Amino acid sequence: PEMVRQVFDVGPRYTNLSYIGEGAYGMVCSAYDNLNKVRVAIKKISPFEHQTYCQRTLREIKILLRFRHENIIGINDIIRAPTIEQMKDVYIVQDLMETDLYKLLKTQHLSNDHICYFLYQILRGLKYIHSANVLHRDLKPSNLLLNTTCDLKICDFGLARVADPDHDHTGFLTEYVATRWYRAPEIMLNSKGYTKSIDIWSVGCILAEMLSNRPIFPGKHYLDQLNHILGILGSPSQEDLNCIINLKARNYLLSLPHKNKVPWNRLFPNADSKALDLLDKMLTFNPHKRIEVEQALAHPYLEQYYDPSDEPIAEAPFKFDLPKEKLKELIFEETARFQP
Ligand SMILES: [N-]=[N+]=NC[C@H]1O[C@@H](n2c(Br)nc3c(N)ncnc32)[C@H](O)[C@@H]1O
Repeated sequence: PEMVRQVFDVGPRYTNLSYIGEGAYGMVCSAYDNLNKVRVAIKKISPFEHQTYCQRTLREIKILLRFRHENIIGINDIIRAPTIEQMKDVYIVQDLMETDLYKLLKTQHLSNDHICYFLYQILRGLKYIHSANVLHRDLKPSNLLLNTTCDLKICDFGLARVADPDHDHTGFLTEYVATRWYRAPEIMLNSKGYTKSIDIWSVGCILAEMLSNRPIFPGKHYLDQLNHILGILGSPSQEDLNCIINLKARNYLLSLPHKNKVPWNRLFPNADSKALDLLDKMLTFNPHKRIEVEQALAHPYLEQYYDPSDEPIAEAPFKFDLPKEKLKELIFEETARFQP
């Protein structure tokens, strides 16, 4: 098998490999697709030793194979051994994307037109995801891929879940949903992250980050995150507190000194006022008052792009959400369509 930086066993269809990046149990390379005569991205995944890894791998594969949308990364092919016994790794082949929003924001200032276009594409993809009754649950710049013409595709559904609002409530300081900086305040207070509003919060954080090239709520650790959120939004209203029945959560908030809201236009003096209005509606403390994806698409900031007839929804929503060996068998089965 061809080697990179580690076995990268993808031939003969895919050749001329170039290292792109790595992970805890995989590696990403670019490669030439000899059938389609174009270069592609290939992700090597080696999840079989660990149950949790098998879970995330199965979620990613099952969701992406079922979704078909311009703003969601597709799976073009899956490479693996012909038998379960011989299967040690799985390679997911995808469209080759020039960069991601994390990398881009490290060195590039976005024009207002780019911010608007990117946000439109994120929400368009998210509308489809939510219409399938699915929560992405880890939206952040590194999970937004971009090609050389700024087409944006949402990736990494390994942490996704089927929405379950009737079972969202939980206690204080227990939950661990999303990546820290993109995590909604309620995750720390009383939410398991089983409602669509969790994703809208993350999009708001991404919007803020596009406006300034710095994360808006840069918590230094899990417990610090709420400090940053409240430091900008200010103290929640009585009405918003009244919505939190859990006493540990409500009393924590009541114990804090009063904090004033910091106006968005002071944080972002160069920003389009319509962007800031939308930002405020996504970064609303009360998840019940928080703007929903279809409302966000219809906001004046996005008027140049908005067209509900060209913002498709899923044909077939997911209706509902085991040892690593069953999981391996399921991954083997889910990937069979691509054999030989
Ligand atoms: N592990 N992982 N490696 C992370 C690197 O792979 C990059 N990457 C991913 Br994930 N998918 C990609 C794709 N379809 N095309 C190009 N680069 C990609 C990503 O931007 C990051 O740089």
